[PDB]
Order: sequence, then structure tokens, then C-alpha cells
Amino acid sequence: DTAALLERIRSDWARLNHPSAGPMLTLLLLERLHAALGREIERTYAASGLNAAGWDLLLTLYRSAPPEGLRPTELSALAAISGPSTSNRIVRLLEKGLIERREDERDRRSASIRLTPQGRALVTHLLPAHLATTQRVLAPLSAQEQRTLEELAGRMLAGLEQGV
Amino acid sequence: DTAALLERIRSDWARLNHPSAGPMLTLLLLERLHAALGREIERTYAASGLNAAGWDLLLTLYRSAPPEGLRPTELSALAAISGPSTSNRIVRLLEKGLIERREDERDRRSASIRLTPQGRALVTHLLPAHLATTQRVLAPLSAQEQRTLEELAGRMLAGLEQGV
Ligand SMILES: O=c1[nH]c(=O)c2[nH]c(=O)[nH]c2[nH]1
Ligand SMILES: O=c1[nH]c(=O)c2[nH]c(=O)[nH]c2[nH]1
Ligand SMILES: [Cl-]
Ligand SMILES: [Cl-]
Repeated sequence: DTAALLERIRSDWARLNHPSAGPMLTLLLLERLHAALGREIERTYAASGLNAAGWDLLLTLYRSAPPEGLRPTELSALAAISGPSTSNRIVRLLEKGLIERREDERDRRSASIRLTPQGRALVTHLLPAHLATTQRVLAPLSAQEQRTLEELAGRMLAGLEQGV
Repeated sequence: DTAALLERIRSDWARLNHPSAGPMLTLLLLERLHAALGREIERTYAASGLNAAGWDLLLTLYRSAPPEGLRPTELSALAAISGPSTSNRIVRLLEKGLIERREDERDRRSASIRLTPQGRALVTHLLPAHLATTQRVLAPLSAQEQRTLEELAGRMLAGLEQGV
């Protein structure tokens, strides 16, 4: 695609006025930014048989798990992606031998999840290209445009993170 | 969730330095912003039996279809969402009687898609609450923070929209 047709869509909206179209354009862009980021990011881990939910989970453990693991609760909390893509992510990666349980359904209610030796090797091997992609993708803004986006994104998510 | 644990994740990353964590935080936020927006937006159309792919398609036609329809090509191009969620969106909404074909596989290669009378009624009825949500969700930034986000988002998507 181009952003050649942003002006088409802006005027399409404008025909709906029998009071500006920036909100609907802004979200359009974000949707599309999201998709685009998706494609760019999956380049790192696709060769390796993972969807994004899988990778995200692994990487959460890598950066944020103490040695005994995270409960899926606090996993949820520290991960990037928590939707319905995350339905079968745990049970999938258990199959793959990338994560393990720690105390199944015995003495302590629900179990805690950590990286297996191969899980860890994977992430470490991908990590550099993952940060590469992460850096590259943001490279078209200057830093501090990067930090200003950081702020604004934060701020909206903030205002959203309270329920009706 | 809170953005209470942004600082946890920032320090988790920082432990990976045996050169800042803003890029990975920024994308984290966007993922999460995306999910959050998703939940907020679906409030308009869920009662009405539509996923987001369905709604997005309908709304594209509503704002951007000429009276004879869009070819799925230029549909793709003007819509917000083009991923694998869009796999069975057309064929679903055809079932539902919300969109129609115009000349099937006769004289002119591929067919063109438009809103049915009920399709249109739906959108018109939802539209106000859809723009409401669109406005509300952005309300925590001032305008011109809204336009600065518009720019930055545009700019990144731009830099991304060229292939390797
Ligand atoms: O992800 C989105 N879905 C939509 O249906 C929509 N509509 C809109 O104006 N912006 C967006 N963004
Ligand atoms: O959507 C994302 N997925 C990730 O796996 C990831 N990793 C990251 O640092 N930011 C993001 N964003
Ligand atoms: Cl739209
Ligand atoms: Cl991450």
C-alpha cells in the first residue's frame, strides 16, 4: 500500500457531513501500523515455527521470569499480547518442549511456567535479530519522536485501561 | 492492567545488558494499545453479530464504495484491516446478506462488492456510536497531540511500506 490514499479516505469521510476525520484516520493508521509491524517482527521467528503469541510468551519468560517461572496470571500481566491469539499458546509451547510446568496440580493450586533449555537457546539466538527489527522499524522517527510516541501511546492506553 | 509495570519491564531489559529499552517498550505499548482499542471498538458492533474484519469491510464500503461497488482489490486498499482475519470476511457477509456481488464470473473477470439495503441500514445505525468511540478513545490526548500521533504513525507506516 501507499499513504497516497489517506486523502481519498479523508474526503470520503467528508462526504458523510450532510468535526474532522483525524480520529478515524489515526485509528486506521494504527491498525495498519499494527499489521505492518506484525509482518516485520515475524521475519525473526517464522523460520523457527512460531506464531507471534508463541514468540511473545517466550520472550516474556526470557526477560521477566524468575528462575521458578511465572504464574500464567503474572505472565499475562508482563506479556505484550493478551487476546484470543493467546488461547492455546501455553499448551502449544509445552508440546514443542520450549516451556515447562513447575509443580502440576499438587499442594499449591495452579502451576508456574518457565523456559526449557531449548526455549532459552532459541530466544537467545533470535533476540539479536529481534532487537534489530525492533530498532529498524522505529528508525524512521528520530529518537524523542520515538520517546514522544512512547508517551502518547502510554497515555492513551492509560486512559483506556479503566472500565465502564 | 496498569502501566505500573512498565518500569519492571524496562529493568528486566536492563539486566540483559552484560542502548536503551524504549524501542521494545514502545512496541509493547502499541500491541497493547491495539488490543485495547479492539475491545473498545467492538462494543459498537458485537451486539450485532460481527467480528472486526466484518465491520471494517462494511464501513469501508459505506465511506468509500461508489454505487457499483469496489473490486476486492481496491477494497483491500481502502480498508483498515488486511491480514488473515480477512480470510472469510467477504464470503461471511455474503451469507449474512450485508454485502452483494455485481456481475459474478461473466464478461468482465472478477466481481465487485457493495452494501445491500440492510448492510447500509446497519452501518448508518452503528456509525454514530462508532464515531463516538473513535472520538472518546482519543480524547485523553489533546488535539494536535492527536495530530502529532497521526503524523508519527503515518511516518512509521510509510517507512515500513517498502519491501526488502
Ligand atoms: O482498527 C480499526 N478498525 C476499524 O474498524 C476502524 N475504523 C476507524 O475509523 N479506525 C479503525 N481502526
Ligand atoms: O507486538 C509485539 N510483539 C512482540 O513480540 C514485541 N516485542 C517487543 O519488544 N515489542 C513487541 N510488540
Ligand atoms: Cl475506517
Ligand atoms: Cl517484549
